[PDB]
Amino acid sequence: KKIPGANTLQNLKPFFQVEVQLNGDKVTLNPSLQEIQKSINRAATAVLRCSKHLYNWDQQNKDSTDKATFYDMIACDKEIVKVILLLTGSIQGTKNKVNEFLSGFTKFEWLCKESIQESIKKFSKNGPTLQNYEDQLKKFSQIEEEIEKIVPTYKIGAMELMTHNICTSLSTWAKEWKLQYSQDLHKRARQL
Amino acid sequence: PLPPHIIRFNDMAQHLLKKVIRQADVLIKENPQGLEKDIALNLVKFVKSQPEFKIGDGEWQCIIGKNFGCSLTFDANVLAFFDLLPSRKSILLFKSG
Repeated sequence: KKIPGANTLQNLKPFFQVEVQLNGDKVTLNPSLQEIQKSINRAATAVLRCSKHLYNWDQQNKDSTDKATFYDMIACDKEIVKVILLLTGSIQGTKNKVNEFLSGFTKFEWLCKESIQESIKKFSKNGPTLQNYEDQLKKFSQIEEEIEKIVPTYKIGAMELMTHNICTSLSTWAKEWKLQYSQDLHKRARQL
Repeated sequence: PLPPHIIRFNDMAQHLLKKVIRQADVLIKENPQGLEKDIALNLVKFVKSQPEFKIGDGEWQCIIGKNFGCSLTFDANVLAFFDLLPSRKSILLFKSG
């Protein structure tokens, strides 16, 4: 899609951009991919209807001189019917590659479950040493390194993911743990 | 089951020691920061309280350390010395002879 260029009626379709976020805490393209493929189908539908109803030499005015049957035959031909299969298949392939990125990032999603105050409470209960606190901070820092390691930005087919939105999400969760530590550490500072 | 531990030297009947272990472990968790003064103070003031531990020639002493050495004229009945494995504190309990 980025290689060819577009006209006016199709301003929304070229090198299509989609918002990526965490729908229900699940990394998903905000506009549904099927909806966007349906948008691609809408684009093709607009073109295919405009191309089905033409006023070529034979048709003349409203197909009065001759019928427009050849185009419905074309619509029912290989290049349209059978190629919808290739389209939809490549699309599902893009979703699968996305799912691979997702699988690799499920470990990064650990933050959603760890964000609960109970886990931090449990570990706090142990009355851990300062070195132990430093080690969690290091672990958080390491996670951050992974947060910045969002190098994969491959366009899934003819689509673009908002990786930045994913980055910010991960970053904010991270800061929560830091603040939860910071409250207790600050009251220690205050007393002494 | 007791919390895990190592007995370097015990001389009292085991039950006395069991009570010591349980209270000591929960306390060390309860006071995970500060100085070992407070551990000695709280441990004595609990240990001095029970109607058990009735017999005493002198009276109670509790010492804590991570590096030391000692010679003690303890009462022949009661003496204990052991360590708490998560933290490795060498904790010494007795009655003055």
